[PDB]
Amino acid sequence: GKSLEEITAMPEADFVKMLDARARRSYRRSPKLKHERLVKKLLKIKKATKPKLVKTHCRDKIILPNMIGSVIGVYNGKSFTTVEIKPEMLGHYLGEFSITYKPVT
Amino acid sequence: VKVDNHIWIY
Amino acid sequence: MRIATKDIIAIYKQLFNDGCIVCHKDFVCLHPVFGIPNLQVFMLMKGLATKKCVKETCNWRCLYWT
Amino acid sequence: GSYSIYNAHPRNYGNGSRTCRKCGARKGLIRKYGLDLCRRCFREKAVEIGFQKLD
Amino acid sequence: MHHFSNIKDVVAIDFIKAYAGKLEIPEWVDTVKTGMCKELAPLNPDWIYIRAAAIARKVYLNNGIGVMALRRAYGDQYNKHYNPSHRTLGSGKVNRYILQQLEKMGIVAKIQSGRSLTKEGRKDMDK
Amino acid sequence: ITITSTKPVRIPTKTLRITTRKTPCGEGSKTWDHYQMRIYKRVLSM
Amino acid sequence: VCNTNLDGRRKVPYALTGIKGCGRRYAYLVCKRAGIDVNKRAGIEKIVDILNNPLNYKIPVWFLNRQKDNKDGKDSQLIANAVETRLREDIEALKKMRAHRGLRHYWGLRVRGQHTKTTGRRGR
Amino acid sequence: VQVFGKKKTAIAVCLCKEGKGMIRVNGVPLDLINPPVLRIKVFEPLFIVGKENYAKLDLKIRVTGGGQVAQAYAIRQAIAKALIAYNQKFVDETTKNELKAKFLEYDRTLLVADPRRCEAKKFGGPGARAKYQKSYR
Amino acid sequence: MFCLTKTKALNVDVLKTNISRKHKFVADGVFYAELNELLQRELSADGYSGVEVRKNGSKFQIIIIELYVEKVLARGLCPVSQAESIKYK
Amino acid sequence: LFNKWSYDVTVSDISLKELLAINSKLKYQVFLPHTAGRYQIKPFRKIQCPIVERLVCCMMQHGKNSGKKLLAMRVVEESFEIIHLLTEKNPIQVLVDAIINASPREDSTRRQAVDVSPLRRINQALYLMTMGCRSAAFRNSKTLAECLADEIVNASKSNTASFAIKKKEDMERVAKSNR
RNA sequence: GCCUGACAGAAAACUUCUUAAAGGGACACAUUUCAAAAGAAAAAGGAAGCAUUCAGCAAUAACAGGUCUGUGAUGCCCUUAGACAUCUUGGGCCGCACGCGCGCUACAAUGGAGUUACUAGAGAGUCCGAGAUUGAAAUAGUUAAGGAAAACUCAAAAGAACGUACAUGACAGGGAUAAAUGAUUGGAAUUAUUUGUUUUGAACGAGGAAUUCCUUGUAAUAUCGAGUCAUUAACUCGAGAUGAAUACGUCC
Repeated sequence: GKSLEEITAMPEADFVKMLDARARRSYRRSPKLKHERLVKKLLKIKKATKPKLVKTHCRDKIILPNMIGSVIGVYNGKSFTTVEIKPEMLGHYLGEFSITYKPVT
Repeated sequence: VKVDNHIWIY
Repeated sequence: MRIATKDIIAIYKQLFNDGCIVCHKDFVCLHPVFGIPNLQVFMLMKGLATKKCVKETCNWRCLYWT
Repeated sequence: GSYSIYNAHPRNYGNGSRTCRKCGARKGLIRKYGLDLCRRCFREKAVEIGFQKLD
Repeated sequence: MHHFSNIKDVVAIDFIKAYAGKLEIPEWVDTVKTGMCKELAPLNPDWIYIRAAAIARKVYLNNGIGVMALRRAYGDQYNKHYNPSHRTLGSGKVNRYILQQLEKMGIVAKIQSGRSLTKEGRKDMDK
Repeated sequence: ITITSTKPVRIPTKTLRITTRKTPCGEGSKTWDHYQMRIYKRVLSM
Repeated sequence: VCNTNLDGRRKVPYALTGIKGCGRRYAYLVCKRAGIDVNKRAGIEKIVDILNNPLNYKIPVWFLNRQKDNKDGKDSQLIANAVETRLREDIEALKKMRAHRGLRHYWGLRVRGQHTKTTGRRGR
Repeated sequence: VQVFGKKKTAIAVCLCKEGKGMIRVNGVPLDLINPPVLRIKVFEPLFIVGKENYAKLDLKIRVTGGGQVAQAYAIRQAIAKALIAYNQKFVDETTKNELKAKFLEYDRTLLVADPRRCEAKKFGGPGARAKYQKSYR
Repeated sequence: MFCLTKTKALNVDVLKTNISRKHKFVADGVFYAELNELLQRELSADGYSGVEVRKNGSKFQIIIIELYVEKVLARGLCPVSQAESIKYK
Repeated sequence: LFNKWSYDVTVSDISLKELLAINSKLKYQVFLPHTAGRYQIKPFRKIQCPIVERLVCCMMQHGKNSGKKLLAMRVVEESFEIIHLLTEKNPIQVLVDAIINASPREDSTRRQAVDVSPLRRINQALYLMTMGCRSAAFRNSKTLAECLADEIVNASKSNTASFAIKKKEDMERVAKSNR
């Protein structure tokens, strides 16, 4: 919607006000302990450092500016697909960027 | 003859 | 197995006092009376049947000892 | 620990929660009238329960 | 023969049309269809006044009635997909607006069991 | 005084209908045994 | 009328459906707001602006094609030949991030995740 | 004297008494029936024996089942039966006998209910007799 | 510590204070089957040959809370006891 | 038939006079083509049905219109007024003579040319003139009422433009070579 | 008490319709014809005359038919602490170059779309079925008596009536495909659970060889309840709504 420089510093609580209906409803419910244990690692690795690759099965996480530039591995069925978060692939679900099957042959 | 809502026959 | 130290005496008392202890085959819930999972109750005393202390009649997904 | 993670998944909705009273089969539960008796088992005890084959 | 004692001695459709400035027009008279099954808005601009008279008649015959007992009355069938058609409740805001507007006119009331007619309301339609 | 049994104001009976597949598996033709049992209610007032 | 040619035989509410952004329910609203009789046959400058500038012409935001538009702006602005171009930039956006919904669009499969084993039998 | 007309499920309970030739069904005149194509059908007993027989009779008929056509066939039954019962309880039986002969000569169903009723759906088919298609190959 | 919070009750549905009339006979009928198959594996050497669950208004009378035993005079005519004898032999 | 048409009509050929219920008894002059009798429980019980009643029920085919008597009778009731307009005679009379003229007299069996029973003459006559109205009112501006009306008046006297007459002489001509 | 016999709030009795117990009621007897007889056929009466109709049980003997993936029913084999036992996270049985079966919806004017009055039967309800009040465009969000139920909830659509509308036009029949955005159920909706609003507007013009079901409230047409269920029917089990034709026949 608005400019990136005006969207990455404003708190993400007000960011989800204009997000998707599913994305603004999942945020309404209490944060998952597994989701909260991710954001602790995502900011921890960023400050130490191209950010280091982290691995997780939390393909349910809504993309938020707190992981705006991290490197996240996502378990499809057998391995962790490395994705580098970009502003253009926002609150769409974190699992949509990892196929779980061979498409067709 | 008759004029109902289905036909107009005259 | 490694059941609570004090509870082993507690579970034995009910059998001694009454002569019949009833446990369910559902191993995910808790014993309504003892407040402990049904797994421990059957786990400890399934070796009692080897020592011929009780019998091993099972009926309708319930385990019986006498 | 050894059993700290054991059976940690909450099963409250129910397909693997509700079981047959005697058979224990996880499919075809007749929850009507609160029997909680899955088929292939209610048929055996329907006469005992009070159900009879009429028309 | 034919004798008149109440409004059950005339046809329903012609009486409703004959019964159609207190009923002020709301802001959603044009951008609203009379339900959820329907795919087109009402055609005639006077559709409220036909609906307003009809809702009054329903209260007349059925003393204890509610809004949700009017949503089912003015319902239709869901024939928008390949699934077989099933009934579905009509829109609520359009239906309850007339009843609230009829409350101020003194025709209907708010009894403990829904809505009912008043002294002047019964007299007004009979004339 | 109200009495109900599986075998005076005579309340209409509420038959309890339950239908099941005869087979214990999927094989064979589809045959259903229509199981039922009524409930009779009587009311005594004095 | 909005860089489009319409048939002059049908009624006005049912002749405006030829516009790629105006359909059946939308057409009936703009005929009421513009104060033109619905029963009149199609066979004018007041219509081409309410289609493209409907916010100030007594229209609700839930009666809009493009709600919560990106790249600034909150109006529909889709009742034109803008329908195809606006649709395209959404499709190509998903491919750039390699999102799964975009991946299926690239292969031309069933986007909304349906059983394609049996139905959808276009032999290729 | 109270009579009844019967159909599949529709029931037309009447109340025959002296009146002014007025007939109301559930509070509305018989001339204002909902399916107007059956306006003549419910009036068949009136013209069969003449309206002078019904000139001094009042009827209060309630319908509590069936459909739009099941009720219409019950209305004609309760009308014809009511005249028979009134001519039996009070008027001489000779006068009723000639009236019943004309009624039964035209339509037997006017004075007796149809025994036909819906059947019961059975397993392995959509209706009472029809079954599901068989796929040999 | 076990991460188990579910608890399955050791109760019978007939004991409910208020219950639907449709459910009462069904719940009682199910209790008949469970009790009958309870002593099935217990009175195998005894030949239970039947159970009766008559009630005296407030107390449940169990015939083979308390227990009653009646020795059937027609031992031969009972198939349940006879089937045990065939199984024994 | 609807307090408009009388039943003072005759039948041309005696071959159908005893098999058509027109005015023989008092049960056939019926106020509506809506009678809920049991005309198919014993053989030759359908002859006791009124002629227009049988004609009405034949307009209830092709699936989507099954079991809709009220919709079917409306087509007939508003058609017998059209037949009177185009013939100034009794619409019942027009139907009666149309049945006789459109009735086939010889068919073939798998071929051997065989005659047709008088009831099958009536049964096939109705099945013919309704098919023409059903097909000619499909995807057409013209309504079914006139479509049924024009077929009966055309098939009435001698016209070969009607579907019924074409088929009536189609089988006879085929049976003319199947002697 | 209100109104031009209707309606509203307390009452006092009756059982034809309602419910449900018992008995009665048809046995083809009564006539005619046909076959010394078992019996067959018509018409009248009868609420009911094909065993009156539809259903449940349903013998002797057999399949080397399906289920040991229903069980604390089990034989024998096999794995048995790095496991084929058990549990946790994620993925799948939903994947498409195609072929087959059971079905749903359409190819319309006997129709679609817009307004109105309507008419059922049979189920189900303990935190469960949810009346009433409101804000709203709908999905749905806030407060909520009654009901363990002939008590309260649980309510019809096919069809009809109303208009100078639609008029043979892949059109306003058809609603697949998608693009937007809003919530419901769930620890969790992405490979959309379900669903609302606007837009997108495809094949399908009555279907080749073959093949399935059906004889009376039957076929067919459209709908409702329940099973499954935290949420999801185009499936199954049932119920009523309207009510065709053709036969009372033969082994092709």
